[PDB]
Amino acid sequence: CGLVASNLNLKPGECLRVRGEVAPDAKSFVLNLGKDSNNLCLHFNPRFNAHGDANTIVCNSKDGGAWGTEQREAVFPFQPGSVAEVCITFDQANLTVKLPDGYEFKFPNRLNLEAINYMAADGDFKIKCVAFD
Amino acid sequence: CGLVASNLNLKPGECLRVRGEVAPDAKSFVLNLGKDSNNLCLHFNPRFNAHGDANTIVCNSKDGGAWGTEQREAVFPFQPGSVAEVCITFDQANLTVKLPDGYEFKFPNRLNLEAINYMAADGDFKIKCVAFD
Ligand SMILES: CCCO[C@@H]1O[C@H](CO)[C@@H](O[C@@H]2O[C@H](CO)[C@H](O)[C@H](OCc3cn(Cc4ccccc4)nn3)[C@H]2O)[C@H](O)[C@H]1NC(C)=O
Ligand SMILES: CCCO[C@@H]1O[C@H](CO)[C@@H](O[C@@H]2O[C@H](CO)[C@H](O)[C@H](OCc3cn(Cc4ccccc4)nn3)[C@H]2O)[C@H](O)[C@H]1NC(C)=O
Repeated sequence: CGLVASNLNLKPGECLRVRGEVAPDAKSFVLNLGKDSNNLCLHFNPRFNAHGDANTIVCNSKDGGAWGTEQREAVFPFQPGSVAEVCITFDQANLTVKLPDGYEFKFPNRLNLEAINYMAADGDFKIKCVAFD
Repeated sequence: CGLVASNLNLKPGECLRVRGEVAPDAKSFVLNLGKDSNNLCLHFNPRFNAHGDANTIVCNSKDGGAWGTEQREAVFPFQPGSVAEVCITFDQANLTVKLPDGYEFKFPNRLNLEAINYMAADGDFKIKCVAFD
């Protein structure tokens, strides 16, 4: 279990940047953002080799303990054994996730949060820097 | 009120770097480090004007919920309404706190922590970046 941060008070339009090292033998990692562990406006889960999935980004939400409808993206800008940065913002409609190699996508904001107050990391990603703007 | 982080997994000799904004009207700010909120190897409290102190850094420990004996430092390289970086490392004997303008001091590792897993900020300091070397 990785870095957990609370009281982030990330407001709409503000950018959260996370840089970390993807393990050489990475199978998958997770960043979770929301209010708390039961209330996630974004579960961001790059799977290198996990749950039968290869090089696929899986996203979902969690509302009051309940997983939402999973979505998958079609580009995988991560390499095992490399440094990677992820930049996330939000407004009421969407979270915007910016990734390496120029890639960016939106994930619908399915929760009702005023601010993002909680982050949690897990899996094969060693966090080196977190910045809150 | 400020950022709280857990699972930091900071080990001896590793450097924790915290940058933030000292409020324009700053009276006092706090960085706490330790095992958890009740076991602090460092309560780092620069006081511009607070609790009977002017321009003084007060340091303490907290062991099983009980405050230790305060140590007052001899230097104060902080100003209201500025950016500041604090860098912290530790070993068996001491925490070393590096401050702006080349200042540093040591505070004894009273709890004999071999790992720092918790950090929390409070007061007139807005954390903008946290980095691990
Ligand atoms: C009959 C259809 C079954 O579909 C499958 O159902 C699985 C179980 O629900 C889906 O897997 C889950 O997808 C969720 C997002 O939709 C989460 O990713 C679930 O894992 C949550 C989790 C585990 N961990 C610990 C962890 C994570 C990464 C590395 C190391 C530890 N942290 N969060 C993950 O278990 C999996 O994505 C899903 N696959 C498909 C293609 O739909
Ligand atoms: C009138 C003289 C009595 O002596 C005073 O007794 C106080 C209470 O024990 C001493 O203050 C406490 O010292 C502790 C360390 O030894 C902690 O600094 C106590 O504050 C804990 C705290 C409050 N906060 C919230 C906060 C922090 C900064 C700004 C705004 C909110 N966070 N941590 C702080 O209230 C204060 O250090 C002490 N001063 C002197 C000069 O001896």
